[PDB]
Amino acid sequence: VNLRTQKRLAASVLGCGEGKVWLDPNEVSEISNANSRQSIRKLVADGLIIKKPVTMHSRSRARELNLARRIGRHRGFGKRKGTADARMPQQVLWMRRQRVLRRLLVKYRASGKIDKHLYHELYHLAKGNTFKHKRALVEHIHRAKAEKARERQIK
Amino acid sequence: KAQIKQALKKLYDIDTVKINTLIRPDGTKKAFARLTPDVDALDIAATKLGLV
Amino acid sequence: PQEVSDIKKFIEICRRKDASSARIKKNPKTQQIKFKVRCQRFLYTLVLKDSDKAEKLKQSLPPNLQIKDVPKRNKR
Amino acid sequence: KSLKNRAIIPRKAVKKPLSQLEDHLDQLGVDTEAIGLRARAQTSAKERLARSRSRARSVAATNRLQDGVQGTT
Amino acid sequence: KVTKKFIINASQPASDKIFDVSAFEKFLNERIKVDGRVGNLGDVIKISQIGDGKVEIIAHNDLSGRYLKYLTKKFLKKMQLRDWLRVVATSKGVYELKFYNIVND
Amino acid sequence: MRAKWRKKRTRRLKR
Amino acid sequence: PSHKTFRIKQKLAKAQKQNRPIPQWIRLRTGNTIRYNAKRRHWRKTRLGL
RNA sequence: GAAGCCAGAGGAAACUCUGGUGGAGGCUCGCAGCGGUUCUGACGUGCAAAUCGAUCGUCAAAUCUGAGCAUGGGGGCGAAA
RNA sequence: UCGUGCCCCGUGUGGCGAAAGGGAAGCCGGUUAAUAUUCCGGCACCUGGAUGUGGGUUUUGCGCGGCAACGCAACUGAACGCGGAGACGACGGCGGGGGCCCCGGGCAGAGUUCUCUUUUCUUCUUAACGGUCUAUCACCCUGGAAACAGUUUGUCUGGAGAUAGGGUUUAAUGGCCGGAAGAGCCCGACACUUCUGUCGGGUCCGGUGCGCUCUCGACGUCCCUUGAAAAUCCGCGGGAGGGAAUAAUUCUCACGCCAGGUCGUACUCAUAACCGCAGCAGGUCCCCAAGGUGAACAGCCUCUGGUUGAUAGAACAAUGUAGAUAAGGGAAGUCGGCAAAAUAGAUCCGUAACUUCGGGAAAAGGAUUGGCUCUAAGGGUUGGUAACAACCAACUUAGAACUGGUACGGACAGGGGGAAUCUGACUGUCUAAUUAAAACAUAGCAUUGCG
Repeated sequence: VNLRTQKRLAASVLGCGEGKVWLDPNEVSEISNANSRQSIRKLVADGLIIKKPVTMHSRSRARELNLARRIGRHRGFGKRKGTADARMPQQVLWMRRQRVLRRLLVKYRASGKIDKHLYHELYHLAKGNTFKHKRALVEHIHRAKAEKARERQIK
Repeated sequence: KAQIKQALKKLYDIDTVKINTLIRPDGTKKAFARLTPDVDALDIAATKLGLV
Repeated sequence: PQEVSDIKKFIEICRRKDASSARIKKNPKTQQIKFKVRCQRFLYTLVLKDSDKAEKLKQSLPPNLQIKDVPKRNKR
Repeated sequence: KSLKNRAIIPRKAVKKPLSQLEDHLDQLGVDTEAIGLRARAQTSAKERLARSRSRARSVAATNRLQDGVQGTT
Repeated sequence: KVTKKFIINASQPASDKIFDVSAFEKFLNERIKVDGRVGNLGDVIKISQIGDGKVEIIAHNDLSGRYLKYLTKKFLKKMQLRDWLRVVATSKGVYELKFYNIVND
Repeated sequence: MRAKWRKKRTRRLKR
Repeated sequence: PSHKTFRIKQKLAKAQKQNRPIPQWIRLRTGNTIRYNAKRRHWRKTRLGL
């Protein structure tokens, strides 16, 4: 009783690997008499041939590890294998900061809080690395507006 | 294929919609001639081709 | 495949000589009905909302153009 | 359970043994003969061409090794 | 507010007195958890019995039929009927308990 | 366009 | 290869038709000296040399 | 971390300094690939008429590589043994 | 009638040569024991040839509109010319799109269930071909800008016309629609000696990104290196001819008719289908490339998919091969520290002589690294001191307390370092099968011959 052909045909019919095909060991004679794909489909319908479910692979532990690192665990100096630039590129950080600062300057110019000359000056300062972040840029804008208002009041 | 369809028409009064051809591994040629829907391949094989 | 958005254009396509078959697809989950006519080059379809205009158009097709409602399962 | 190397076959794909079901329900204490599992438990040219196809698949048409001699001796 | 009806029909094992409907209702009462910790049935979740081995659950929150099937399988595992009883969604929001297929021997 | 297609058109006219 | 010339395929066709043992009625002829096919070829024994 | 570029502090200017940006180099560590330094290495009628293990050189190029073609022995080809 | 004659152009006049170059056109589902982008079903496309209908143009003969970029279903075009496509390097970052990976909810199914786990896992798909609305660059109109402005991660653009406002367009693997749910997939209930199936339900809605892969686009760098050709196709210049109302039409518009020949197509592509004398641990050109740890297609473990094949059983002597440990001393061993051990990731402090000023340099020498609970910082969208509200989002960085300890880059992974001398400038190359080197080559230098 050889069922290599039957296992290959059942794998082709069920659309799975040959390691996922289950042949009923109590009807090996009936499976042997099944010699075509139609007979294989009839045995699948009758339940003599079953596709086994997939071997278990869970991502649970990866999910609690992701949540723990999101909270801030497993981030110490003994958990790092790459350089600081390798984990987080400072060029990428500078690109994100420049895009944030330019977006804020464009929004302020569109809203009308600053004019074109102050916009150009702050654009070149942000390019020349005067501002670390958006809060610093907003504080400098407010301080420049306040000193301009003081100069206008003096004049 | 053009010669094959003429040969079939002259021999068995067979009209074919299309003909596929292959060359077998032993060196001969095998031809699959698909008939018109108005004729029956079972009837033709039973009467003329003798293939029962 | 082509979609026609005009009833009279679908009627003229049905009166065209090349039209060999017409069929009706009823979608109840969407509430629509599709009239599909098979010409030589293109399959022309008209989409309608479910109404009595579908049966009026069914009457409006020529009787020589044979029409079928599609089954639930496309058995061979 | 052997979930490390393989998945468990679903229970709906395996027929349950009658005596094993009766035994488990008998440990559970229900009156099996009273509740009745016995009834619930389960146990022409076309013809000529079909015969020709069956014969063609079963027996080879010719035997070039042994078609030259006919007597059994 | 939205209202959801779930039916758990154990008519055949209840008539066979294999599955205890009152014990299953109790199991639902101290196993259904609302807002992350148990004992929040309140007015949101209502479990009652009609008869003929049927339990109805009224849900005003997003209580799922998958969760009710999960709790039914947990109760079957507790009462050692997991290998012999099966929960099948025969209809929309209706889960039937039934025997697995049996062969004579 | 191409000479073959133009020849086809003028042959259609000639026929 | 799968890509093959018609001449090559014709010669492999002749090789396939030549790959056979002798008929058994050859051995019972009177004065027969042939006992086996002495030019039999196998795909893993000797090459066709094409 | 080279040119180029931005900002700030000076300097009459030229330029000086600082912080950035940038991403060059027959640059470098190193995986594949390519090669073949060392071992009282394995093997020595071997798996092998040159193989196997660890280790080592190189790795953005004078890098590796296929197919088609060219050069044919008193010849070719040779970063030259 | 034509097979006979008359002209016109004449500079030029062959073939072979790539299953990885250029190139006309096919996708999906199903089917066999073995073939399938080839068979079957559905739905298309290309080329060549004829030939009608509808529509278009025309008595202002060979269209109309928009200032323009240009648009529209058509919208004459011979000789002779012009142009484009074919048709093109390597590398670097950035942006868009498809696919893959990750997260959440919902339906159905499966598993776990001592306890816990509203739980973990699986299906949730949409091809070619078309319609329609959009998509960087670029171009057009108004206007004339220094108190220079716009703007990229990267400094370019602008009186040779910027910002701004309004548009036109190359480009889809983008949204919707047709194809097309009737398919495929998942689940359930009956029938079922076979023959064989039959009937229901669903196939949904979101998010995220220095992620992987492919492709497209705008940039930038390098060259004493500038990174194929031809077949084929198209537009233009030109105006030769042909052209209307017994209607005409030489319309690149839509629909309609016919045909598409020959040859290959199985299988392996390798620890058994090739070569090596073999079913030989060797050699042999490519495409796809999941999850976790981690900087990482490193090493280790797992999913899909494949194997469990390489003579077996018993015992544990010497000597071996491979892997290890060893008190005290620490090279006393040996020709010779051969071999092994020792160092190693990341953060921080710090780093000498010499030097062609570029390096040396990871010089050297030191301080730290687990787990848990927290804090702080770094953002996006929408909405008239908005310096405010609402909603949403993921990864880094710093600081603090507590706590286990023999050890915290807990396995894996992974520089020993320094003082000198000779030597070749360096990167590179060679004696396939005993020598990789002060050998060869190299840049630089010099000389010679030749108008």
